[PDB]
Amino acid sequence: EVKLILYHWTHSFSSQKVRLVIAEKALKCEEHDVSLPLSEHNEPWFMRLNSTGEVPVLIHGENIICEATQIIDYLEQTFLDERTPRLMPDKESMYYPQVQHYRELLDSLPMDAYTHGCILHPELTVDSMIPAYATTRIRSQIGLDHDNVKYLKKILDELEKVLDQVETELQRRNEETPEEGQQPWLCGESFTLADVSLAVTLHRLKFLGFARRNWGNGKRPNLETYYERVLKRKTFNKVLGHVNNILIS
Amino acid sequence: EVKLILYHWTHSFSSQKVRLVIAEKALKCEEHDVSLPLSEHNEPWFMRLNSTGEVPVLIHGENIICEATQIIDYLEQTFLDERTPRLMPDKESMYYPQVQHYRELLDSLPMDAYTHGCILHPELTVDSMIPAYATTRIRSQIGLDHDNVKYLKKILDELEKVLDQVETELQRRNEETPEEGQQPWLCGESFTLADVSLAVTLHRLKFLGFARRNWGNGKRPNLETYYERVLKRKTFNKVLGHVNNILIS
Repeated sequence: EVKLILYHWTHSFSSQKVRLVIAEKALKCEEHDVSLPLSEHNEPWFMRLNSTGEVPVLIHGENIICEATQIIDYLEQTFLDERTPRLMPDKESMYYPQVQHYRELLDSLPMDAYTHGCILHPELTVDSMIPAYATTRIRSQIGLDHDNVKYLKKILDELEKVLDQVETELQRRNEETPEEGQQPWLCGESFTLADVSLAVTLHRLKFLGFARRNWGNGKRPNLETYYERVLKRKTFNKVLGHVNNILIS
Repeated sequence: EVKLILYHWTHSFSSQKVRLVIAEKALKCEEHDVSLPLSEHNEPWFMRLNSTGEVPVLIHGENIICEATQIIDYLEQTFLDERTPRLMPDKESMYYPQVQHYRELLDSLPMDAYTHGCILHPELTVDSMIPAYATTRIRSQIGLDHDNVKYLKKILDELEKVLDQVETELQRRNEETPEEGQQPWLCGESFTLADVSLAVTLHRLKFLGFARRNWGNGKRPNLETYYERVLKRKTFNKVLGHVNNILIS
């Protein structure tokens, strides 16, 4: 009876993780996309999301939670009905710290800096989905927050190190799993918060053109298979199916 | 036409400052007291507000702001119509840094620790408005977050140092102002955010019984006069008139 209310930007990275957790836990929520199709500067969503997509908020009766991570933790702590799926093993579980490891590993990536650099240095991307004139608009507003190419190759190399860990664990998952069985996700048989972080963060790289550089075409094949699997997951397609199409707003 | 929506706890200290700023700036807002009269443990509001009153949230079209200070700053930055009163002098004003000084000075006081200590050590209070059995309930839930008396006399002495600065500035204000004229507030003729912090924070001390110790009865007479003035201010009485009566909820 107590309502579950959420305010957010449909295309905000933070919002996407939260909205996917709600769908995974089969929770009834009253979502409110406060984002508008056209900005004051007459701009669409794919022209604005740098730091302008900031922090959502969740309202559950007497509780008010804001940031993405803090909202997800609240949902996991609160809705404990037997019918509600758990996205984290028990707190005292043998397998718990491994899940929280990959979760914090992915949640620490500077996604705003990756978005900041894509629009500013397209040459480092492949098949970017942002129009090229976005690089023309943001750079005309000029006359670590700056456009140091070395700084991007640095964190992009840092990203490859993180994905090397993921490819390894997925490889570990692949060998342990018999074929014709139920293929596991990142940490185990079940879909966890680490998977929520992975699905959403890999989908953002595909939007920014940082996908061909990191997986596919022979590189990190287990990561490619993982990403092609979440795309078909029904909870992921319903909540994030169109968040990369620049034709919907 | 764009609506102004707020979620909060009526008795939360943070919420009170925000709601007083809205009233001072004559802003039309859609306030939503999410606090309930009776807790899950069958408790009223005056039994719960330690850290359970946490952070409000403001929703203005595409913007989502959370903490109290950040909300107040947003309101000051946004609503600039000539008819909207300003609670801060211009950013490049000669008198600006003095206002921001007293504001940050008051906003840094550990109000949650003062509330925490009152219920835990009534002996250090005078005319506390919390029922005495609140000390009986919270201490029965046991079997810096702890109940070190020296730690409270420490920060209470720190509080007196802050109020000594306020009494001095109000004294300075008194001497400069001719009698029969318009009596000024803390920083000047106009009601500022520093006054919003002062009015709400002094009203909380009166609720916790830390008023007789700090002003009145001959002590800090300018502070006593200030507090008796805000009580009659129509914007203050409409928004905070009943927030100390334990009979309303």
